[PDB]
Amino acid sequence: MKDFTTYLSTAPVVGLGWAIFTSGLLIEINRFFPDPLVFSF
Amino acid sequence: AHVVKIYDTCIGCTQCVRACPLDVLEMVPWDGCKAAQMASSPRTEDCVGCKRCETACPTDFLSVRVYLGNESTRSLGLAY
Amino acid sequence: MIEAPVAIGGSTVALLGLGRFVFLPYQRRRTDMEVGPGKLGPKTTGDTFFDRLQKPASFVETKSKDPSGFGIIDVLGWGALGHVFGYFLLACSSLQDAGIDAFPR
Amino acid sequence: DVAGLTPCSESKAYNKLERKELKTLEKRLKKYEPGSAPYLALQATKERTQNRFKNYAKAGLLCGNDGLPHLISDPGLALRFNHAGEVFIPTFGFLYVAGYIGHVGRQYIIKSKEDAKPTDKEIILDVPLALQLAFQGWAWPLAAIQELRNGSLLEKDENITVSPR
Amino acid sequence: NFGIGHRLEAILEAHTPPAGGLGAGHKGLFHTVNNSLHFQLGLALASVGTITSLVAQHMYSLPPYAYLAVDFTT
Amino acid sequence: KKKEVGPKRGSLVKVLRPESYWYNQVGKVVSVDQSGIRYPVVVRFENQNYAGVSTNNYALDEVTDPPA
Amino acid sequence: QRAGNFAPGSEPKEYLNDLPGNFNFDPLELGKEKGTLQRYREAELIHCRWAMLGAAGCLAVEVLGLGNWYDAPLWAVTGDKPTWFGIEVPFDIATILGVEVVAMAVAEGLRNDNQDMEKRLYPGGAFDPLGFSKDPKSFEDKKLKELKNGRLAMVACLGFAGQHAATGKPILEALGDHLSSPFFNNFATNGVSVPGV
Amino acid sequence: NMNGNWLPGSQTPAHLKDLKMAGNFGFDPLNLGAEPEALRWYQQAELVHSRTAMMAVAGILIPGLFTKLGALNVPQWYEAGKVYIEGEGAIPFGTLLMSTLFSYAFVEGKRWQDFRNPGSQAEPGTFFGLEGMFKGTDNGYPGGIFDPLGYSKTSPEKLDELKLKEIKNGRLAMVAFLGFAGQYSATGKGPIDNLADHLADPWHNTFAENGVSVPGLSAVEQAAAS
Ligand code: CLA
Ligand code: CLA
Ligand code: CLA
Ligand SMILES: CC(/C=C/C=C(C)/C=C/[C@@]12O[C@]1(C)C[C@@H](O)CC2(C)C)=C\C=C\C=C(C)\C=C\C=C(C)\C=C\[C@@]12O[C@]1(C)C[C@@H](O)CC2(C)C
Ligand SMILES: CC(/C=C/C=C(C)/C=C/[C@@]12O[C@]1(C)C[C@@H](O)CC2(C)C)=C\C=C\C=C(C)\C=C\C=C(C)\C=C\[C@@]12O[C@]1(C)C[C@@H](O)CC2(C)C
Ligand SMILES: CC1=C(/C=C/C(C)=C/C=C/C(C)=C/C=C/C=C(C)/C=C/C=C(C)/C=C/C2=C(C)CCCC2(C)C)C(C)(C)CCC1
Ligand SMILES: CC1=C(/C=C/C(C)=C/C=C/C(C)=C\C=C\C=C(C)/C=C/C=C(C)/C=C/C2=C(C)CCCC2(C)C)C(C)(C)CCC1
Ligand SMILES: CCCCCCCCCCCCO[C@H]1O[C@H](CO)[C@@H](O[C@H]2O[C@H](CO)[C@@H](O)[C@H](O)[C@H]2O)[C@H](O)[C@H]1O
Ligand code: SF4
Repeated sequence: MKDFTTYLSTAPVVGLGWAIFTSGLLIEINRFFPDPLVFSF
Repeated sequence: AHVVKIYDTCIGCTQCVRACPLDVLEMVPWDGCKAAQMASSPRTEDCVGCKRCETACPTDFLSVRVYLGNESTRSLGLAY
Repeated sequence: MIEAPVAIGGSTVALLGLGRFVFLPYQRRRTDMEVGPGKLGPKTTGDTFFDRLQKPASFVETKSKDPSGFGIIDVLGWGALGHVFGYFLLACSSLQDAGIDAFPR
Repeated sequence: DVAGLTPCSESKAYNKLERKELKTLEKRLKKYEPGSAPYLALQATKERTQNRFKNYAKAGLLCGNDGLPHLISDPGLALRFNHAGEVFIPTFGFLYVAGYIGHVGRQYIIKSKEDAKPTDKEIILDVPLALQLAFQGWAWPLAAIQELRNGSLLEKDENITVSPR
Repeated sequence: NFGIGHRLEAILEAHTPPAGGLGAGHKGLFHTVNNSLHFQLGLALASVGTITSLVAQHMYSLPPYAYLAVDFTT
Repeated sequence: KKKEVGPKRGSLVKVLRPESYWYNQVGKVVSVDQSGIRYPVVVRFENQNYAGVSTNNYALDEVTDPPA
Repeated sequence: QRAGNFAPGSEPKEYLNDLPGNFNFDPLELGKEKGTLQRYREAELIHCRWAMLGAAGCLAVEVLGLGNWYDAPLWAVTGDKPTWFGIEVPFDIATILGVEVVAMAVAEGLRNDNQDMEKRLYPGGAFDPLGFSKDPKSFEDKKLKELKNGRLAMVACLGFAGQHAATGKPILEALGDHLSSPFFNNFATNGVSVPGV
Repeated sequence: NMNGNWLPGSQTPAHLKDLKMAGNFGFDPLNLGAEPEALRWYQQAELVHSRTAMMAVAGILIPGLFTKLGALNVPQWYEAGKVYIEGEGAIPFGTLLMSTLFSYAFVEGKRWQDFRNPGSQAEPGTFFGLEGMFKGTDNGYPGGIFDPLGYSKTSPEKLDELKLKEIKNGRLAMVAFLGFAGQYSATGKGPIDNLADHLADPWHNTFAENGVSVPGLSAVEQAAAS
């Protein structure tokens, strides 16, 4: 497990996790707020 | 021909001579290093400038230096 | 309009008086650290024709018969400045009498 | 009405662009039966287009001679004409997030350089430490200016590698 | 060679800001410019390039020659 | 010879050689030659150079204590 | 020897210790060099005297009801005749600019050729006819008073310039507006000095 | 020691564990107060923001409570400036803004000067002979005419208790004013009106019932009610 945990601790795995998290956050924001351009409320 | 210059920072590790593909360098006795060896270039007219001696130098910066210029038949590596 | 002789003559006389009696004490002290002997001073030895052509001639610094150091080179420079100022005043007056107002209203 | 730009609500070409987009959406919509998934998708697209065109209006947006909205750039001019949220506030938010990222990376670099073999920590991330620094960077500008004040933000030039002249 | 004028080296020596803002200032630059032809070459080419860019940016907006604005290809 | 020619072995030193890769950098003293060679101070660095090496020889005048 | 402090508790300046009119100041550490400090001292003194002259002119042109200082040289624009208290002196702009240029040229050339730092600061002699500068204590007190009134004159000249730029009202009408309607007429009610009020 | 723990079972930061500080609860998860001078600046900032908070919250609540009872007829806080600008004898907005901003500039310059050098406002012959009482006692507690009734001239334990009470009501006032702004932006009514709505109908009137506070909750409610 700790060998597997250090494998997930490697740079490409945490990079993939960050990319998935950021892409999902931005996609859900754009879906639930369709076409945001002007900062108004 | 090219110019091969060797400074006092050489440690006499003989790596530049082994990496030389045309037998330009040599080792002479010396007192400025622990190994009591110093690189020399008595056959600099046969050097082509391949900089293989500089690749094998372990000291920081370079204890051996190759300067190009005035290419000849032997310096251009021509078999014709 | 302003007549040309009175304006030009007054401008050049005032500029020459400022050169001789006013700016001359300030002169030869701005050239003290400019072409002085303590610094590089002369710029050419004067060996060949071009080198001695770089060398100053014996006409601008031979003597100063004026009580001050006002040589004829300074006379020419201050007279040129006076002619410039007089022609500037004449030009401004000429633009003024033509019915054109260049000043901000 | 600044920079010779009409507001989107009072504009003319903005309405032409809106009608053109609604017209091509309706032309695509008429090719499907009302009780179909492509019909619902095209209706949702038309609703999103109408909502976007309505929300771009009544927000101070300006467009000039083409109906395409323009963004007022200069602060002060944007502040006094209700255009601060166009670019003045988005760069403030971006500066906050970028400073968050930079401060978190700086903290990770400094805390990872202490132990033996820091390159291993660089290439094999300490995930609990990275997540702890991730949730501790909400006050990045205060910490950054305080390290600037105490001098730990900057390194002396005597200790920095310098290329030969 | 006359008794009046300005020495370039003296102007370069004098224009050193106080309180060590520019260190030694512009001192020693006269011999640097005069001895090095490449310094003058770079300065001349930079100024002439800036002037050429100015010519390009000002000829089209301010046509100095008659019937030049109508000639679009020219 | 009294004391030693160079610094204490294992102590941190700062390289003042401008042409060296590790100029204004801190390294560890491995050995100092007592024979009297030109560059007796052997310094090992954590960060390797472009050639991949991490040890070098320096003279007495190009090594000082690291500032704090 | 210190004349006071512009902010009680600021860090003192060692070089700004024995200078006349020492109110510490200098937050930007300007003029740390002694020669630049002396140049700043003499420049501040002559700016003080010029601001004194200008403030006196602007006040005296208005307390006598002779017009604004802004429209005072307007006779040059309109081609009218110059006036001074009503004398109606017969001079033209050609015969005014030239004489002013040459007179202040000889004046500033004689001032610049002093070659004495204290005399550049305070020449005395022919410029001190009555001469209350004989006693050093009264000399120091009058130096401090001159510096204070000169700084007040500089800020007054800046105030006159800014007030006439923001509003067309003259000096005395602006003063009467500030006393008559203090909370309703000030720099914040112009709409120009403060954008958006 | 410490007054209490904001989060039991959590590791107290080292700079706040042994710190004898008034109103300390170890609430520094971001470690902002690591430096002692930075801690002093943050303490002074907290004190000024707290006094801001209670002054504003009292001025919002007590006139608001009086108008709810009907004794007073002042407006609510979000339109009082608007009606006061439109008064018949109203000073212009810019004049009041810059005048009381300049007055703030005076007191805050004095505060900055006595912070960057403690006791530096007691320089003799500076403020009309009254500058001898301008010397501050501690960080953020000047004293003198700031405490003319002498309530701080007591035992040290009573002084620490008073400081703890001051900072506790101050922090409560910060969250109260933040709530005032937030639920006026959400509901659009006064704080007393919001309290009355929560008292009359607690379930129907809350932050979660409106989509402004939590977006998308109204859609979930409509889907559940469908
Ligand atoms: C670098 C230039 C640039 C810029 C300035 C923009 C900017 C924009 N584009 Mg463009 N775009 C770009 C490059 C760029 N894009 C590129 C290269 C492409 C091609 C891939 C696109 C393709 C593209 C499309 C197809 C669309 C956009 C859209 C947008 C808008 C997105 C706004 C948004 O999502 O809401 C604002 C979103 C946020 C503020 C995100 C929130 C993040 C903060 C930090 C909060 C974090 C969330 C949470 C609260 C954090 C706490 C919880 C957490 C701990 C988990 C905005 C106007 C969309 C739009 O509406 O256009 C007008 C759109 O339709 N763009
Ligand atoms: C959709 C929105 C969007 C996107 C995708 C980007 C994308 C990018 N921006 Mg941009 N930006 C945007 C909107 C956007 N921007 C807006 C709306 C503004 C305001 C008008 C800016 C202003 C801005 C600046 C000023 C800079 C960027 C930079 C960058 C690039 C690298 C950021 C970085 O290093 O990581 C995150 C940041 C770090 C890892 C290090 C922190 C460094 C930041 C910039 C400093 C922040 C604090 C600083 C003290 C504040 C003063 C900034 C200074 C310039 C005055 C990246 C391509 C940077 C760049 O390209 O550099 C080459 C850069 O300097 N952006
Ligand atoms: C978080 C670490 C970090 C920090 C604080 C900086 C800071 C800086 N860099 Mg550097 N940079 C970084 C990472 C970082 N960089 C990486 C990973 C790369 C390789 C892509 C570069 C490549 C780079 C170049 C080529 C240049 C800079 C420059 C700069 C300066 C301008 C500010 C800026 O945003 O530049 C913009 C920076 C970028 C666009 C790089 C962004 C790279 C990724 C997207 C960010 C990495 C974040 C990191 C993974 C977070 C780790 C957190 C940890 C918990 C895991 C500033 C000193 C410029 C300079 O010299 O200015 C004086 C410059 O020319 N940087
Ligand atoms: C304001 C001023 C000087 C201001 C200086 C400042 C802010 C200095 C700033 C700093 O200190 C700080 C803040 C902090 C430090 O770290 C840095 C420095 C840099 C040291 C001078 C005005 C100086 C003003 C002067 C000299 C005014 C002269 C006026 C004259 C001659 C008027 C004449 C006439 O008005 C009449 C009488 C009648 C009219 O009809 C005709 C005319 C001709 C218009
Ligand atoms: C001064 C103040 C408000 C003043 C308002 C005023 C005068 C308003 C004026 C008026 O209303 C009146 C009076 C009456 C009306 O008729 C007119 C108007 C014009 C409407 C608020 C301060 C308000 C201050 C607040 C809310 C501060 C909050 C700080 C927080 C939450 C800090 C938290 C943390 O820092 C910790 C503690 C530790 C870290 O590790 C983590 C984080 C999260 C960073
Ligand atoms: C590498 C090198 C070199 C080179 C360099 C170069 C090449 C440079 C360039 C440079 C450049 C290329 C620059 C430019 C500049 C510019 C400028 C500086 C400009 C200015 C302008 C102005 C100032 C203007 C103003 C105005 C006017 C007049 C009008 C309108 C308005 C205004 C105000 C805007 C050399 C050789 C020296 C040598 C050493 C090294
Ligand atoms: C003899 C003598 C004398 C006398 C002298 C005199 C009297 C003089 C004068 C003089 C004058 C009285 C003048 C002069 C002048 C000079 C000069 C040198 C000039 C110049 C000029 C110029 C250069 C011009 C220019 C121009 C033109 C051409 C055109 C356009 C405009 C202008 C202006 C630019 C005496 C007795 C003392 C002594 C002895 C000797
Ligand atoms: C990753 C994080 C994402 C954000 C948090 C999680 C999602 C929370 C819900 C987000 C959406 C809430 O919805 C809120 O915004 C919508 C944005 O179009 C708006 O939606 C409303 O108005 C739109 C037109 O403008 C209509 O097309 C919608 O049918 C209508 O519901 C409303 O203002 C509100 O319903
Ligand atoms: S490779 Fe370098 S150090 Fe080794 S013997 Fe040759 S010159 Fe000397």
